[PDB]
Amino acid sequence: QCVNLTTRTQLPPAYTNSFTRGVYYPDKVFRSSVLHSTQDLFLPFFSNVT
Amino acid sequence: LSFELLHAPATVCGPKKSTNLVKNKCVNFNFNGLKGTGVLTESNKKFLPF
Ligand SMILES: *[C@@H]1O[C@H](CO)[C@@H](O)[C@H](O)[C@H]1NC(C)=O
Repeated sequence: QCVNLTTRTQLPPAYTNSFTRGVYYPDKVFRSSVLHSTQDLFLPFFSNVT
Repeated sequence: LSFELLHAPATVCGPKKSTNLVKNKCVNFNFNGLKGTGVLTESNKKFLPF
């Protein structure tokens, strides 16, 4: 059971920046005071986000 | 059977023996499937819960 919606207003999606967002831990291992390189899926910096 | 080996804390173990904590002795051990030989002392670093 669902109710249809007919009051939606037409508006194209906007775009903003992603300066320093979209980073997480590549693995569950913990490292300290080191610089490590890991190849994994990530959000690129300075890109559109909807 | 699919094993998630050494990617997370492990709670599925078969054998176990009674042992007690010892300090300042470079002796062998097995921590969560990882083997080493070193002394056991304290430290001032802080550990995050995860
Ligand atoms: C986002 O896309 C628009 C075109 O769709 C473009 O003009 C704009 O430069 C893009 N912004 C970034 C940060 O890439």
